[PDB]
Amino acid sequence: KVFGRCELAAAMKRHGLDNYRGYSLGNWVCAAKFESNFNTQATNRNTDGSTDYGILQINSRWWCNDGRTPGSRNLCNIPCSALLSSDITASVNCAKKIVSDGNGMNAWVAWRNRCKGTDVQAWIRGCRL
Repeated sequence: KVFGRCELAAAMKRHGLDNYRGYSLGNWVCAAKFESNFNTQATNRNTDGSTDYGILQINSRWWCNDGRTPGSRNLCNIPCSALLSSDITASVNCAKKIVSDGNGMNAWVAWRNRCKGTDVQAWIRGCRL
């Protein structure tokens, strides 16, 4: 599924992401835009044998089990495939653990490269939240 910008913002606010750990909704919508372009099916294979899954591109090496990642840990206790659902619940709950893992949103390289320090409020423009 491909979320519209405001449709995703609403869904994220609904799952408690706005201001979570001090990160405004704009930050999350922006991270999702550059990590997967709002595509819940997005997957990126890495050269280290791991794969990033879903709307927030969660990595299989530590957060989910895809059964094909060497020395992988399943800290979110879920199959990576559940992160490819049209329902973002799984991704959000897992993301909530990642953002609290000692690096803030720096855990998402796309957020760091394209959202950090910018006027992230713009990503919520036109949204009736």
